[PDB]
Amino acid sequence: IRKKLVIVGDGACGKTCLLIVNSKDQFPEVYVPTVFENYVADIEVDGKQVELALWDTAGQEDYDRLRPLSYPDTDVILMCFSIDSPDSLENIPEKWTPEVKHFCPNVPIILVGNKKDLRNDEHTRRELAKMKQEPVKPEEGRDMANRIGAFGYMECSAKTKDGVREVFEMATRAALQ
Amino acid sequence: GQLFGISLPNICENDNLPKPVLDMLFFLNQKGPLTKGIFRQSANVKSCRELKEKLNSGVEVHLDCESIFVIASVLKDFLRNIPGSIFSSDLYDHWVSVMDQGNDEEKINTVQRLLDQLPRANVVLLRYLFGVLHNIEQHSSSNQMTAFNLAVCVAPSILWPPASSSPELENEFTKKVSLLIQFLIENCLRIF
Ligand SMILES: Nc1nc2c(ncn2[C@@H]2O[C@H](COP(=O)(O)OP(=O)(O)O)[C@@H](O)[C@H]2O)c(=O)[nH]1
Ligand SMILES: [Mg+2]
Repeated sequence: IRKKLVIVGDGACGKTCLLIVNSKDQFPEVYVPTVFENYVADIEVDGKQVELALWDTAGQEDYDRLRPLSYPDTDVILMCFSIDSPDSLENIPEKWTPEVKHFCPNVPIILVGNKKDLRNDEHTRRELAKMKQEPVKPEEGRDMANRIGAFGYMECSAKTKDGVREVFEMATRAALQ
Repeated sequence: GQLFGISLPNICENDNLPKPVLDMLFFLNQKGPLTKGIFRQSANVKSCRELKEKLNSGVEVHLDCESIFVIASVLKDFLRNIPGSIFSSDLYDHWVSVMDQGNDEEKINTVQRLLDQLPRANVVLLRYLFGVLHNIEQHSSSNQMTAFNLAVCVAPSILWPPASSSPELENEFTKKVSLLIQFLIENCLRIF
């Protein structure tokens, strides 16, 4: 059984790390932005062997002309933001949801809050407080998921591995529905 | 007084650049090299929209108080709205072939002859801009934005194929375009 997952969301919000930890089981140490790449994850869910194609994309607005090449025949969208970036959450309804709803009508969206480990990181909190902001709270992520009509909301950290397997299990269930 | 979406010669009296474009390049030269992930980390879209509206109105703007990521994004948006792109879509096939030329001097010579075919205003802006990116790349051990990283993050705002082409064509060469822009960032002092 073959299904296609596309991941989108702001530049540097943790998309590639999420995909790599899920598949290769190892956190990448390079700081390198993605243009496009494809991976495969074999996942068994509810007795079914799924070959899940993972399409990785660039979050930079510069790539807005190219990103739609990824969208055809998509079965599930992971729409990501970073917990350490309230701006990346605000960009969910302002930019990502309009694009995904346009090119992926009626495809289930999992809203994913990345870098959960930074929510209480002292450096992060002080950097955000300087700018009158704070890390995204769980209720805020959930509220946004409800607002955009997501299939679910999940938080994860690619760095600690927390929540990662659960993101892709949920995504696979959504893809099979 | 509209700023975006117009060729550079037509917004530049005697090829003098618009002040808000110069101001943006100045703050990015000043603050950019100290900012982790500059050009890569996405800015607040609503903030960008608001700044762009202000600039396109010719209304009064205090760029020292704007987020540096907002400045970076709005600059790239300005570039992305130059009809034909700042490198000229008409020259796209030549730009994508530059990195096939032999050694570094031959590459430089090919690029210089292509820059010669661009409007003067374009080249003045490109001088400013590749200088800023060179400065940023010089501090990559701090800010993580190597020449390659910067090239990936800015290339599609600098060059794209003629309007008649498919997005597949752009996708075919987008890696080559980033490798060209990486070369220009690294060598910009031998080039301009
Ligand atoms: N603390 C922390 N940092 C992360 C996490 N995931 C990614 N990062 C960092 O965020 C930056 C960008 O990640 P990347 O996956 O390449 O972002 P992308 O542009 O969305 O693909 C890198 O410096 C990663 O090390 C995480 O779960 N926790
Ligand atoms: Mg990536």
